[PDB]
Amino acid sequence: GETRACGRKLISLVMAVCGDLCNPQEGKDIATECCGNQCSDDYIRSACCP
Repeated sequence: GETRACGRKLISLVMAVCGDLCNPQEGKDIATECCGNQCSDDYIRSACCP
């Protein structure tokens, strides 16, 4: 079935918070804590516009 979704989940959940407005620049790290541990709107800022 579906595979893992974390780095994608970081840009996925923000795609609804940023709406392709900010930028998921280098998402191979911030998603290291949101894959299933720490997350938050503030964390999104550094994932969409750090």
